[PDB]
Amino acid sequence: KPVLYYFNGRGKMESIRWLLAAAGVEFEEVFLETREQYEKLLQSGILMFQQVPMVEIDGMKLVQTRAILNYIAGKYNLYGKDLKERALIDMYVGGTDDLMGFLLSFPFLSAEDKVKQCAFVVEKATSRYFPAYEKVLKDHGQDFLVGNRLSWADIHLLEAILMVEEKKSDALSGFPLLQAFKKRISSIPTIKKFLAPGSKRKPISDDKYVETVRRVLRMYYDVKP
Amino acid sequence: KPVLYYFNGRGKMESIRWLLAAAGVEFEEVFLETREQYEKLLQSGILMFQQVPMVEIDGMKLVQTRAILNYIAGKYNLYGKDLKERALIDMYVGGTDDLMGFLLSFPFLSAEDKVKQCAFVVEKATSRYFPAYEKVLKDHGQDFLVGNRLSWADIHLLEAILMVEEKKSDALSGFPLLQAFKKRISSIPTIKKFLAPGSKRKPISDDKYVETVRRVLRMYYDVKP
Ligand SMILES: N[C@@H](CCC(=O)N[C@@H](CSc1ccc([N+](=O)[O-])cc1[N+](=O)[O-])C(=O)NCC(=O)O)C(=O)O
Ligand SMILES: N[C@@H](CCC(=O)N[C@@H](CSc1ccc([N+](=O)[O-])cc1[N+](=O)[O-])C(=O)NCC(=O)O)C(=O)O
Repeated sequence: KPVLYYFNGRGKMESIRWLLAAAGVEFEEVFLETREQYEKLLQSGILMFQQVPMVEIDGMKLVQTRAILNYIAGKYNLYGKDLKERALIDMYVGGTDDLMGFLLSFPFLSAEDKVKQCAFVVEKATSRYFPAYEKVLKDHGQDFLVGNRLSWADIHLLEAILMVEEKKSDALSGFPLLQAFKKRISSIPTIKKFLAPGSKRKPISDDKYVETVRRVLRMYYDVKP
Repeated sequence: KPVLYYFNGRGKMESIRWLLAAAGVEFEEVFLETREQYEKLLQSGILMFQQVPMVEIDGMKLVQTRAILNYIAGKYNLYGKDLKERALIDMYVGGTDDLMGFLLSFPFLSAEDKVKQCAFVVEKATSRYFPAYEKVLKDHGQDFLVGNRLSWADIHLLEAILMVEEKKSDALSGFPLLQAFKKRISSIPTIKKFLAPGSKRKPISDDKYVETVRRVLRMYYDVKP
C-alpha cells in the first residue's frame, strides 16, 4: 500500500490523492507536523531533494509531484494507449497543472493579495483554460478528453474545475460541454466515492495548514501573489 | 520536420532543442520578433493555451514544455524501458527542471536581483541538486543515471550543469562523479555536435532577448527572485 508523505492539507499532494482514489487504490498518509519530524526525514535521506510530496510506492521513494502522478497514471491505465494519446494527456494536464498552480499559494497570501489572486485565477479560467477544454470536447464530441475513455487528464481537469468553482460558483457558466463533463466524471463510482463525505479528499487549505508548513519548513513566511 | 515556435533565445525551449539534438533530430525554428506575430498566432489558434513554447511534430500542435519533452523522450527511446525507469527519469528531471527553472527568469531580473538569484541557484546546486545526483551515480557506479544507457535524465542534467557553471565555473568542485559525468555525456556524438560551434544551441539570453519577449507579449517587467 502506497504511503503519501505531505502535510495535512491539499497542496501539491491533493492531485495525487485524486488520481489514486480515481484508480480505486487504497493508500496511507503520513503528515508532517513538526520541524523535528521533518529533519528526522532529511537525516534518513528518503527525500531525494529534501522536499515533499514524497510517495513510497512499489519499492520506490518517489519525489517530484509530476513523476509521482506520471507513474500512477501509467500503472493504472489512465495514461492513454500510445505515445500520441499520452502527449495529448500531458498537454492537457500541463494546462490544469498551471491553473491549479495559481491556487497553490493562495492560503499563504494576505487577504489583500488573496482578493487579487482570486480575480486572476477565475479570469485565467474563463478566458484561457475553460475555452480550451470546452473546445477539445466540442471538436471531439466524445465523453472524455482523450481516447474516448477515462484518463488522468479527465481527473486533473475535474479537480481544477471544482477548485475554480470553490472560488466562483458560476465560473462554468457559458461552457455547456464542460458542465456535462463535470456530471459524467463526477459520477464515476470511485470519483463519486472520493467526493462523498468521509473520503480522504482534503478541504481548502487554511491558516492552521499554513502555520504548520511554516514551522516545519521555516519558509514561505512571505509568499507573494 | 518538427518546428519549434519560440523566441530567438533559450527560455523554456532550450531544453527541447537539447533533447531533439541529442536524439539526432533536425528541426526548424520560428522566432517571435513582434507583438504582431503573436497576435496573429493567437488568431490561428495553434496555441491551445495561447502560450509558447509550441512544437509542431507528427501532426500535433503541442504546447506545454514537459508534454513536448515527454513525447520526444518517448519517441526516441530516451525514456527508459518500463514504468519504474520512467519514474526515476521523471524524478531526476523534476530536480533539474526546478534547478534550471530558477535561472529561467535570470535575464529579466534587475542588476541587483541577479546577484541574489545567482547565489541562490549556486546554493541549490551545491547543497541540494548536485549532491543528489552525485549520490545516484555513486550508488550504482554506472556511467548513466538510469538503465545504464543514455536517457533524457542524463541530457537534462548535463544542460543544468553547464547553466550553473556559466554562473560559477567551480560549482562542480566536490562532485567528481558528476565531473566525470560531464565529460562522458558531452563526448556523445550528437551532443558533442550540439555543443560544437555553429549548432542551433542558444547563448546566454541578453538584454536584447528580454526586450523582445517583453514586446511580443507585453508581460514580465517586474520579475522577482
Ligand atoms: N517540483 C517539486 C517541488 C516540491 C516543493 O516545492 N515542495 C515544498 C513543499 S510544497 C509547497 C510549499 C510552499 C507552497 N506555497 O504556496 O508557498 C505550496 C506548496 N504546495 O505544495 O502547494 C517543500 O518541500 N519545500 C521545502 C524546501 O524547498 O526546502 C514537486 O513538484 O514536487
Ligand atoms: N506551463 C507552460 C508555461 C508557458 C509560459 O509561461 N509561456 C510564456 C512564455 S515563456 C517565458 C515567459 C516569461 C519568463 N520570465 O522569466 O519572465 C520565462 C519564460 N521561459 O520560457 O523561461 C508565455 O507564452 N506567456 C504569455 C502568456 O502567459 O500569456 C509551459 O511550461 O510551457
